[PDB]
Amino acid sequence: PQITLWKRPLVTIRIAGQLKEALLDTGADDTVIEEMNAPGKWKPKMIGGIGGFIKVRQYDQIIIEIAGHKAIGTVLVGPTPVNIIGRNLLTQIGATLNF
Amino acid sequence: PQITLWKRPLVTIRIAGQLKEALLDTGADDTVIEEAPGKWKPKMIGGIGGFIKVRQYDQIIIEIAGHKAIGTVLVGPTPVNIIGRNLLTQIGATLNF
Ligand SMILES: CC(C)CN(C[C@@H](O)[C@H](Cc1ccccc1)NC(=O)O[C@H]1CO[C@H]2OCC[C@H]21)S(=O)(=O)c1ccc(N)cc1
Repeated sequence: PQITLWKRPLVTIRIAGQLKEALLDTGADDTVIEEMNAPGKWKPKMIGGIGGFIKVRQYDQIIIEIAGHKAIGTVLVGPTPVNIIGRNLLTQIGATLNF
Repeated sequence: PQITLWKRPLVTIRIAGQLKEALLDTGADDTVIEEAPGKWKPKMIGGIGGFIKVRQYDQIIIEIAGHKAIGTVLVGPTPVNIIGRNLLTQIGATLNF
């Protein structure tokens, strides 16, 4: 798809069988999701955003379908204003900015 | 141009002759930069880690990667300068995959 930016670039993702809405976020290095049902082991991590730092659970090697395209990578689970798909997974699905 | 996302999508911007680097950010509703005169309205914007207080300037002419845009620029303690959707739309930016 070609996604214009008059509205928030929100898409449906599928992550461990669950459907969620997430924001395609070119300003995000990392992918941050509010909650997820992955059975794997995880590691505690901290990340900073515009407002300060948060604690997240780092899951590696998570399978996620982003608007039909498969990605397999790191997902951070913690408090975000909205689920964000960052560059670590945008690169995988072949996303570029074009103007 | 086409900008891949292997690295942070940073471009040069220019305000009133003043050069800065800024992130082309589809996740940001509005453009926010760290640096002053003119009329401005108080605003708060939030993301990971909470909210920051910013000054809202309207109808600012900015040049983004060589393309002129006119619109809202927020000014405040953002850790990175951010070109948001309000101005990305004006330079005809899309996300493609
Ligand atoms: C979280 C989004 C819904 C909104 N953010 C835009 C976002 O692209 C920021 C933009 C950003 C970029 C760098 C530093 C702070 C904010 N990225 C971000 O928080 O990414 C985090 C996840 O990956 C990490 O990589 C960078 C920070 C971490 S935001 O910066 O808070 C923001 C919110 C409102 C406006 N108007 C402008 C910006």
